[PDB]
Amino acid sequence: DLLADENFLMVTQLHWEDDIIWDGE
Amino acid sequence: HGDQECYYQDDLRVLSSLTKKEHMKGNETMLDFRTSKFVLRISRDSYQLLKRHLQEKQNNQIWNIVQEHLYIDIFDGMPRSKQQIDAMVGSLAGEAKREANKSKVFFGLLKQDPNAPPQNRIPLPELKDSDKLDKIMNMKETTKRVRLGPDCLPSICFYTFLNAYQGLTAVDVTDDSSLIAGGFADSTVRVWSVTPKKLRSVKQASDLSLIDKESDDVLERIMDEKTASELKILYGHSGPVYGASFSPDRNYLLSSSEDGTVRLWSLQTFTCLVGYKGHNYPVWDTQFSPYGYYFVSGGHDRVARLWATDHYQPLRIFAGHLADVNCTRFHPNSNYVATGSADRTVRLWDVLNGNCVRIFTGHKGPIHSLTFSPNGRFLATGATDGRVLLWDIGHGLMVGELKGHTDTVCSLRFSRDGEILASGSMDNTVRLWDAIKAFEDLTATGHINLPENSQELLLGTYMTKSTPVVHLHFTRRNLVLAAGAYS
Amino acid sequence: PKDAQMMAQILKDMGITEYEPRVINQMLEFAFRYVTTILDDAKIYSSHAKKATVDADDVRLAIQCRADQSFTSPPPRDFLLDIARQRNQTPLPLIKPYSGPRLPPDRYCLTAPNYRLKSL
Amino acid sequence: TPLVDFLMQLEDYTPTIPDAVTGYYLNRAGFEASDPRIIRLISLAAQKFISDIANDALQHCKMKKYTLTMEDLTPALSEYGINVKKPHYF
Amino acid sequence: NPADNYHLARRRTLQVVVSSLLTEAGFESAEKASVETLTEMLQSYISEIGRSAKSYCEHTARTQPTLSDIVVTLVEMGFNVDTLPAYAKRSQRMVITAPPVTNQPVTPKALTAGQNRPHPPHIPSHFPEFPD
Amino acid sequence: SNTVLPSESMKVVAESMGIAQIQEETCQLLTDEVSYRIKEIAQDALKFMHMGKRQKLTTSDIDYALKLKNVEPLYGFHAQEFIPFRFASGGGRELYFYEEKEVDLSDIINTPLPRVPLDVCLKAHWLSIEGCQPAIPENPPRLKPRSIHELSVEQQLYYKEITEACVGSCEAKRAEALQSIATDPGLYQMLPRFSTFISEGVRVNVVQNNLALLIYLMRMVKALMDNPTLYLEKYVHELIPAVMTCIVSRQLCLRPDVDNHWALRDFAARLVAQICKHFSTTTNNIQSRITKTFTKSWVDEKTPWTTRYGSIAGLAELGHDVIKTLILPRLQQEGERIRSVLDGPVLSNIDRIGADHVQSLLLKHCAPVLAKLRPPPDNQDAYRAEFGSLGPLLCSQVVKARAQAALQ
Repeated sequence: DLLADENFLMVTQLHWEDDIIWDGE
Repeated sequence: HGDQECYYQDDLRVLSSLTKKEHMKGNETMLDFRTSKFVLRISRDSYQLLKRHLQEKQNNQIWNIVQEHLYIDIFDGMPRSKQQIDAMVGSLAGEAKREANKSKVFFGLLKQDPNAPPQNRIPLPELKDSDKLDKIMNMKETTKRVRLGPDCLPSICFYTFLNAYQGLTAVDVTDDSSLIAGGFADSTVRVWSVTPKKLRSVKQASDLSLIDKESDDVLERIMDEKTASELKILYGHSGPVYGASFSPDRNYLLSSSEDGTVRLWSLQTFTCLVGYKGHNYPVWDTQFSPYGYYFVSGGHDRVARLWATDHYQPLRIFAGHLADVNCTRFHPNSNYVATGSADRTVRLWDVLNGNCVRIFTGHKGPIHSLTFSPNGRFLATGATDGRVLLWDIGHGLMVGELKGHTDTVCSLRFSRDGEILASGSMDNTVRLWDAIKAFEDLTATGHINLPENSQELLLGTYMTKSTPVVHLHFTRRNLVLAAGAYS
Repeated sequence: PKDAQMMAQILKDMGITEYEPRVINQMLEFAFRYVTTILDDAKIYSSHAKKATVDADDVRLAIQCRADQSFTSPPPRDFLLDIARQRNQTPLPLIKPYSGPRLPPDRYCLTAPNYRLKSL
Repeated sequence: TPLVDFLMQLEDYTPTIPDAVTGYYLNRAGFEASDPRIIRLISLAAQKFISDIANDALQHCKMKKYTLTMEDLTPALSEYGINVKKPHYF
Repeated sequence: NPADNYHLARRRTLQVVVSSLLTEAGFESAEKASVETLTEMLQSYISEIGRSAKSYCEHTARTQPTLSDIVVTLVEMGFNVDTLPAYAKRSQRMVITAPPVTNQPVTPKALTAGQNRPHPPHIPSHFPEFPD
Repeated sequence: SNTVLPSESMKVVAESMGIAQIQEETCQLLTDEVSYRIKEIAQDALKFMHMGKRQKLTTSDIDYALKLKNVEPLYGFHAQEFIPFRFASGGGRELYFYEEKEVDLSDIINTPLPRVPLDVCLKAHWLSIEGCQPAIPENPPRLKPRSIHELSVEQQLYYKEITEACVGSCEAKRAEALQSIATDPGLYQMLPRFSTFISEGVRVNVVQNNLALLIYLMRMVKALMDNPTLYLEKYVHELIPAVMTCIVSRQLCLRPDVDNHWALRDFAARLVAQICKHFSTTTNNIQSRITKTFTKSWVDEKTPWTTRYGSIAGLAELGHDVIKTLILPRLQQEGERIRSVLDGPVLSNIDRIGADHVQSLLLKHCAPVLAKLRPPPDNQDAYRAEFGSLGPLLCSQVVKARAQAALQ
């Protein structure tokens, strides 16, 4: 459940919208 | 039946079906087991305890069954260990007598060797000057051939059959990598050229005779260029071609099949020449002699016949096995024929007199792979138990045991020098064994107390992609060739 | 089915985990063919002794007859060892220096002019 | 000789069974396609065999329509000496 | 799956022709077990003129069978070859499509690009090249 | 064990033949004998399986085991005269337990002729090169010292060649490189450097909207995904953001010409988006994030129309049910947006091109929703209840789809 290794997959722990700089300063 | 050894499990389930006298009559194998005598090699230190429990009249009936159905062959020595008794048992009529393995065997090569037979012992074929020209270019290959050994491990070139929905049943390669035969379940033999030189069939008798003769370049001229393929299919068997054997002069393909015939295909006309009908039953193997005149074929009728390509009838019938003669291999001097079989015995047969001169027992399954050392002193056998047992021929002491493989070991070959034995099985692995450190040590007791040298003798394992290694071949430049249908 | 589920247990008791797609279907087809030729022969011999209720003697006679007509088995060991020693006594013949392609006589080979029809 | 005069008229006449399928089952038994007209004759012989049974059981289907069944193949092959078997195990 | 499609390849093609022949002056909607019975007698019949006409020609020291080897093969089976002219006179016959080839592109195999390494002198040039 | 056949099956066979009133000892007599024959043949068919090295078993070992015991291998008929069918087999009977027992004669002509497979051919490779097994596809799998990189000098040269080929200077180079990316078994332990090269590239490649650089990187992502050996879901934190900005960013290049080019990159992005999520979807996480973000992007007001078109495409390619639930209550909004662009004389913007592409895509997706779970009727002016965007032309597209269905 919580120790399940999938939870710690970086994709399932990271929001992609924030990752992109998207021409923002 | 529960308190038996684990390597008898396929033997007891044939007995669980035999609940009737008529049922036993059909098998013939249990009919010959009931009339023969189990040999049962025991020591004199243990036989004294056995005979002090059987000569008394308190038991008096199990002693009557022992002295009626069992031979007892006594040796004076140490009682064997359990993992040494396990190495040399497993056959019906098992552990044969030492009086069978004491005949004089000419296990040496022809041309001094005292173990070599004379040239006029077996009437072999003649030699020419073109034949001395062959050995000149053969030793050019021997120069490039490297003393493989345990350091310079050979390169393996796997000629895999790709599509093969026709069930590849047999493979064979010529001494020089040039022609590769393929016996298939759709009753065909298919010859492939592997060198860049197409297979040239000939125009015909009304056509090959006019290309002329005595030119000295006629051998190239007689081959027709109108017929030139990288593949020739041979039709004529009415059943799956179980055996395939080239002749050493690269003509004369041999094939045997389920229909009970052995067929001699020409490789100059690419037609069938002779159909040898001696078995009424599936001929499981055939092989030409290494000198190319005689050939031996073993079938389901529990004999192996010796033919000569000149007679419609055989010359020698090797009729001592109790089950199917699975394998038939010639000695490198072609005076002796080794026939492995399904009753878990390997037997050497002298071509003179047709006598069995050696009986090698110790396999737990039917023997599917046989191979001789190039010295002629040793013999490697493989069976369905995954064991490769290395036998001496002048002694017959089961010198070594290689137990790396898991499934049926279906192909064995030694190197051209003798440095490495290559083993291919249904585990899709090509294992290489050190065939010099296996025979380094090599009686009055019939055994040598063989060690567990399998881990030390392994050099590589070489897992194959879903492909059972049907054939193993060594090029004259010590290069391993292997050919299995990809499943 | 009833008799087809017992056939998958005869194979599993013999350790056959995976065989042919329809092997259960054709071992049942053989088992049906074998019992309708024992019982067919059982009433033939029942009528030989003028009886309707088939007992066991006629059925046993049917069983032996079925083996005799078919199952003749590989030749026995006392027959193979007699034809071996009759054949292995004859010495090996010598060969000729330049005999040519060594073949049997031409009525034992497959080398004939091998004709056909005509495309007219 | 009518049958020699018949086979010489088969350079065309593609039969019901294709020669790629009749020739496949002939190659399976060692018969190789030397002449394609011989393959067509083998195909015609196989066709004749099957068509004969179909017309022999037509009268049996009229007795007991025009729906082929196993109880029509059973008396049709019984004059041929062939005892057909019901499935009975599926 | 071409592995199991080796025998199915022309067995279902045989079934197509069987349907056409069982409708030729024949019935409709056949029993399923009666079709796999009759196409098993058809395969066993082609395989029996294969084994017996090869046996009759090879008894006469030949390798490929003529017409005189099949008109003795069909006599020993009980058929008569003189009914074939009449069967062809019957315009009541059809034609079935040949099975399509599993691989249309023949030999598109171009391996890969990246040649590296040569051959040691115990390996001739006709063996495959050492990989990348 | 001596497991015999059941006797209650042998009495059924006997009474269905004309032999009634058989005793139990008469009926048991048959079972032990019949079971031995099946046991005698299956032990004898085992010889042909071990000697043919078949293993998988081709319907035929019992045909040779029967012929070996001098019994016809024929199944389904027995010839007492033996001459038309000798010991040659007929291949058994293709019968089932769950069969229909009565099919149509026309049905077996409809049965397609299966393809005859390829003939047996000889190809060669290498199990061992001087002791080592190659990884070819024919094979199964206090001053101190300085450290070494975890890549070989060749592996690093391979990475440099593959990345310089995948930036698409030559099609042949790019294609061969893409094939290598999709087939290399040893492409793990180089995969961080490939993921970082992709991710970093798209982010500094959208600073100037370089379409090829992006179309080549998306093809590199697609070639990374279909490789079966490598483990990808430890690296999709660098992959999804790349495909996101290839669909929802401000792309102000050629209004109509580049729309075609960037719409091919849009197609690539929407396809690779679902495949990435398929390789890691457990509960909520990736799928939930995608759905919420797509909905928020759609409900954005005065949104860039390039971003609008890309998000519309991404929402559309999500499968059967997603457009069945997410593309229903917004039909009026889509029509209003198209009307707003139609009003006015300004055509030098990408807003008009964006509007036409969005409307066409939305109308096609509506067509399977109309086809999948509705019946056609009133195709003239009922679509005017949905702002009258596609109307009769939409009806004609639906009719063409119906004609294609009839052809199928």
